[PDB]
Amino acid sequence: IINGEDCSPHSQPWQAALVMENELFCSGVLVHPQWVLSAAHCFQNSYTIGLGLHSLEADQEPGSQMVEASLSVRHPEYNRPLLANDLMLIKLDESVSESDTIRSISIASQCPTAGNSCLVSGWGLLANGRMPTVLQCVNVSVVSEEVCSKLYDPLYHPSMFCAGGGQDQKDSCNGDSGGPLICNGYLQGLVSFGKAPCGQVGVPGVYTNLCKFTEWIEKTVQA
Repeated sequence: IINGEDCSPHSQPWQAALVMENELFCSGVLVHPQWVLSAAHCFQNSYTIGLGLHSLEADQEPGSQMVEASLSVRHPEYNRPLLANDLMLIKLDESVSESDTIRSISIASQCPTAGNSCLVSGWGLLANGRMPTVLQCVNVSVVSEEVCSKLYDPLYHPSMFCAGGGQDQKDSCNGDSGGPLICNGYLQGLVSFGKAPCGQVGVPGVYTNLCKFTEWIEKTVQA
């Protein structure tokens, strides 16, 4: 997260950490007591998932859980075309009992509105290139489809939308992939990709356009 701040602890109780070999490589979002939504490009054969975290040390985060998962359902058109449809569902090995620090979030049914202020959170790199010790939060504004489509031509696909890109250089960065973009209290997007370097004036980041996928998400969790 570029030019954000520490989240208030446990203010984003849907945030999931995806870790392997004791290192975070992606986030995800709890969307059901037994299901984490993440970017398909974060796919692994299995996952160690940290829920209820703030720092990444579960022993220092009372109420947190480290759980295992191995069933992934990538979207059936993930990466067709290149970078599109960047979402997958991870089935936890057991349901979590939700709490004030581990809680699912509802997915937006309405598509994003240009100009609206949203929140993105994650443990990815800071403006100084270092990794934060605790979950970071920053506000970014949704950008219009015409701006997104021209800036990311020819890879722009309706499975994508853009947010950020302001002179304030508030943006997502490496390591934030798969984490949430919250708009009006609903899960609107997942961090997907952006042009390098992070935090460029005039370059928004690309987010998975979850309003397009509610049927596939619901059918997958229900099946």
